Amino acid sequence: MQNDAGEFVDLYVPRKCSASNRIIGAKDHASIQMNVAEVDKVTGRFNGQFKTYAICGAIRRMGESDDSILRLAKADGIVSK
Amino acid sequence: LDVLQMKEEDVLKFLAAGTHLGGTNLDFQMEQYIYKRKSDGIYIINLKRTWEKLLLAARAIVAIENPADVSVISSRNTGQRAVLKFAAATGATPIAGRFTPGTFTNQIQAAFREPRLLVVTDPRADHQPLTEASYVNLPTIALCNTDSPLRYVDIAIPCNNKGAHSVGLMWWMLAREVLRMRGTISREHPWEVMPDLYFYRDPEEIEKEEQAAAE
Amino acid sequence: DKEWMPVTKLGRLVKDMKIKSLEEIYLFSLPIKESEIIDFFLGASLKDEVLKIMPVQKQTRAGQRTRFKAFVAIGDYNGHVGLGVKCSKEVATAIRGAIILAKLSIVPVRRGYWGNKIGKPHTVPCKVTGRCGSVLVRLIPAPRGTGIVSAPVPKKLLMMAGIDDCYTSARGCTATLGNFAKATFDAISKTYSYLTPDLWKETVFTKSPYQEFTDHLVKTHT
Amino acid sequence: GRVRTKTVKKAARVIIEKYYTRLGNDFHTNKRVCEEIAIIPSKKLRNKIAGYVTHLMKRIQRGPVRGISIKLQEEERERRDNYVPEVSALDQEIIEVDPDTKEMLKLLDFGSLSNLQVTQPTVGM
Amino acid sequence: YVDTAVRHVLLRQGVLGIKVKIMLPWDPTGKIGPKKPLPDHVSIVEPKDEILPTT
Amino acid sequence: TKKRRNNGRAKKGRGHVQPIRCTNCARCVPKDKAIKKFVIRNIVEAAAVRDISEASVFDAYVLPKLYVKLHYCVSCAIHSKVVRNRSREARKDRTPP
Amino acid sequence: MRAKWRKKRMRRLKRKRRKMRQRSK
Amino acid sequence: VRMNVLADALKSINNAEKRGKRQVLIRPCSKVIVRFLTVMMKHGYIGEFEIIDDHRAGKIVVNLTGRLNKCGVISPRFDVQLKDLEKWQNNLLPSRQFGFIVLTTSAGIMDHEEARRKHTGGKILGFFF
RNA sequence: UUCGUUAAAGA
RNA sequence: GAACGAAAGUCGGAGGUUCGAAGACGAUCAGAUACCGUCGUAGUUCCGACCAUAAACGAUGCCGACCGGCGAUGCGGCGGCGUUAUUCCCAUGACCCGCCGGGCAGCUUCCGGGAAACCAAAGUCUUUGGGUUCCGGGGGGAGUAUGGUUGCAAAGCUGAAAC
Ligand SMILES: [Mg+2]
Ligand SMILES: [Mg+2]
Ligand SMILES: [Mg+2]
Ligand SMILES: [Mg+2]
Ligand SMILES: [Mg+2]
Ligand SMILES: [Mg+2]
Ligand SMILES: [Mg+2]
Ligand SMILES: [Mg+2]
Ligand SMILES: [Mg+2]
Ligand SMILES: [Mg+2]
Ligand SMILES: [Mg+2]
Ligand SMILES: [Mg+2]
Ligand SMILES: [Mg+2]
Ligand SMILES: [Zn+2]
Repeated sequence: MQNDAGEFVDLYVPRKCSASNRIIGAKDHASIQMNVAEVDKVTGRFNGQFKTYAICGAIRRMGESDDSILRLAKADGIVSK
Repeated sequence: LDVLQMKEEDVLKFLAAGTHLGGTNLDFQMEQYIYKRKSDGIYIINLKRTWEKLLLAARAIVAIENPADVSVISSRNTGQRAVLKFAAATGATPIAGRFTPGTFTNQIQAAFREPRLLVVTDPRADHQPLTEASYVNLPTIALCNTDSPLRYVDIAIPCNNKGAHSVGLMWWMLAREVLRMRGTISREHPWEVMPDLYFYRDPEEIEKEEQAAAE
Repeated sequence: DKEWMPVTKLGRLVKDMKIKSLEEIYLFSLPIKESEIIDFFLGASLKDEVLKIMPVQKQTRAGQRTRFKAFVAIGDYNGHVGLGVKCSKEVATAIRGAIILAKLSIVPVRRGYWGNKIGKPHTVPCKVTGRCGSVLVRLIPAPRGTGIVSAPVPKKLLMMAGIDDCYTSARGCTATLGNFAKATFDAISKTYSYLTPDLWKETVFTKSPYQEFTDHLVKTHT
Repeated sequence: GRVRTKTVKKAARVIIEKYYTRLGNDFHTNKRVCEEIAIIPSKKLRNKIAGYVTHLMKRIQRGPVRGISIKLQEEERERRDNYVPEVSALDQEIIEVDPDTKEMLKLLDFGSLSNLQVTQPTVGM
Repeated sequence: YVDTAVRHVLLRQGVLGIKVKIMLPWDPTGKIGPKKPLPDHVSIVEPKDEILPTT
Repeated sequence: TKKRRNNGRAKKGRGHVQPIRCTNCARCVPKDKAIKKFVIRNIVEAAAVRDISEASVFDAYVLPKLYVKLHYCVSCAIHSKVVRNRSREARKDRTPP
Repeated sequence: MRAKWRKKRMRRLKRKRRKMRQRSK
Repeated sequence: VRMNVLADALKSINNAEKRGKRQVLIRPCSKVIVRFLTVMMKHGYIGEFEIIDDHRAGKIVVNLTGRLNKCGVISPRFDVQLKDLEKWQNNLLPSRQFGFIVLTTSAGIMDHEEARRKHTGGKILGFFF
């Protein structure tokens, strides 16, 4: 949140979900920050570089997370062709 | 990619354990994992989309920093044998038997952990860690079947968790890929022991019978 | 002057001085368990008030058995308030239990403007609602210097929340404080849960404190 | 009559958990062993604890106990774990299951070594 | 085990009966507590056996 | 409030069910509501089967039966030890073994 | 007293008052 | 039977937003609906949308964002004069800075922000935020 | 198989 | 405004087995005229006319759209070198698997509602508006009196006020 002076007045910018683009609440204890790391070339070396997939509570309870992780990583190109 | 592809030894071990066959009932989120129905009720799960979820489960487990932050839970005896030899081998903390519900919730009990990742065997037999995930904020990897619910589940690996050989093959090959990602075993190196430890052992009737037949 | 008795790993990060602010905990929505954590992060959050201590009964063969149900609303005036409900057979025991449960149930309060972006936010960002029982509480943004036109209990709760100007609309049994104060609590808790039009872009996705200071947690656990 | 208190059974389980090799199958010896290794003032409580200790000894001599296991039974379970033969890890290289997985091996590129031709009716369930 | 005192307090409303009972801790060596252990409490020892079997 | 979803009987599509008389109290109850069981009794008590088999003309060439549509109501069946009361979680059950 | 028999006795009282009106119009 | 097809579309939009889906199937088509979704596109609450041109009546599929809170149709389409929009501002929009109301101006389907610059006013289709 | 009724408050 | 409208009841014609309002007795109780037993009138039966009420219940208005799943069932339609039925390839029959449409329904669920019971509707409701009809304004008085209207009658519709 900005004013006319242009200052950052907001306390914290919460996690927007990667499934349904919904704001994860501060008391939403059913949320998760999935973490999947990158894989190197033919030699197959582990990297410290990783990508974070925020999945919120109602998606996790309805079960849309299982389809959502694969349909999000398919746009990345890391799960399949 | 190009090294994470399945090979002939891998598909020979999958068809030997018989993980291509599943249950008879369907689920509304297993349609993308099933391939085609078959007569006599038993349905067919494809192998490539199982290998990809095994790969993502291995990526999730190797993405941890403290190996004590990964808990492995199974309540049925077809998985309790595999958990103790799985998690004590490479990178996790095992617990089996009775779950003692309320384990990850209250802090008056000395049996309290803060896992940053969870791998369970059967969701229907392990509904209680799925319930307690909502207070600890942990991900969940589950060896699911064609008739298992997918509440509080992040990675679902479609399989048959009834037969012990498929369960032991999946724990074996999951630890195999975890160790090849961590760097203990190279890619052009087979595993040193045959996984029956991970599968099952029938107790002392036919075990001592086979021992007396071998001696 | 007592030892914190290291447990639960979040306060162990706090005593290892790895989480600089409670805003960093509310970014990731980690479950707070002990009440010493926000006492360590906030020293001026001791401003509280007991709202109503009412007796409840349990009919037994020997007679009616009483126990007192205490309500305590806590909060610093910067926008971090909480509510606590505790029933116990002793007065001061129920009061201390409600204080500790309010320290547990503290939430952040989002503050917005009436429509002119000068500075020092004084109101809720939009018209939000809260429901507990049949009690529908609607919080509506107000102009600058308007005040809190409400019942005295959520007036004190919003005065602790820092919402200096607000309009309220209550439907239902407003007479029951155990539902009306919790409906006001839900209404001020949904302020961050509302999808607001200054959060368009994808967030930074900063690292977890567990990932950032795993090795300190390893050397303090083993 | 032997519907013993939880503290009595808990003390006897602590005895049989800590010290097993000092105990035998005789009551008059096991009572003196338990009073050498523990402190019980009441002689009736001595007899009660020692009787349940002899009962646990007669249970362990027959089979395992779900409540507690000794280090020797733990080593026997570890032996039954790591006793690893090589008989049924991988079978012979003749495996036939399904025409559906035959079509899987035809479409998705793999070996498809053995023959696959079986016909089944629709009498499932 | 339980020191029990029953005393009176004379106030303007009348008399007030106070009953204070305190259970004593078990101290075998010293005059702080009694020397008799509790009949419900069973005392055990630490494990003793160690290394060096045959050869 | 409503104690059950079925409201006692099984009338859901139709609007009227012809009543059938009870056995003990002889009260007209609709047949989707009355306790309608099918008792299958041997006509001979099991200790007299041996007596009639020893005193029979044929060498065990007849075995008669008795099939009766027993038709109680819910007012008399609870008194007559059939449809005893259960729990709220126990009202969602099926036929007993 | 049941509402059924209360309504029936008020109905009988209505019939009695109607016969009273017909007797003395 | 079949009337207020813009409300018939926005009920499906609302239930798909509350469920958390990706795209909606909408069986009617109106120029009202196309210009309404065009205003929503121009504000950026929804995304790209494709209209299967059936010979009888097409089908609109809208790629959602996960962004909408509430969208609906005021039923009788009230005739709103200027210096009376502030009642609907205080009644419908959750704040002063947020949300918009689709006015049916004489020069076309316009917006709450566009109407005070065009100086036309008119009827109201609905609101969205 | 038959077996009716016990005012008003006052915790 | 109009057509049907259970049972009971009313007016004619026919008959009358069982049950049976009222009624007469026999019992138990302090007392029964009641629950129990015996007999039995109107009725319960059919064809003509009237009455229009019920816990007439899904205690839940009608039409349209959306929003999870599972296994079955009733009726059509479609697909499946499967099995069993005539004489035989050619058509219908019975069983097994799946889909479609509307129908009575069942189980789980944090989809959401509601005070809860509970509900795939009682959801899409303070983030309040798809179209439309009838009804509630604390409880009694009271669905009562007086009006009006329909009916052979019992009665039905509309319907207060004082307190
Ligand atoms: Mg009140
Ligand atoms: Mg009742
Ligand atoms: Mg009916
Ligand atoms: Mg009397
Ligand atoms: Mg009739
Ligand atoms: Mg006649
Ligand atoms: Mg009689
Ligand atoms: Mg008779
Ligand atoms: Mg008569
Ligand atoms: Mg009526
Ligand atoms: Mg109607
Ligand atoms: Mg059919
Ligand atoms: Mg045909
Ligand atoms: Zn009966």
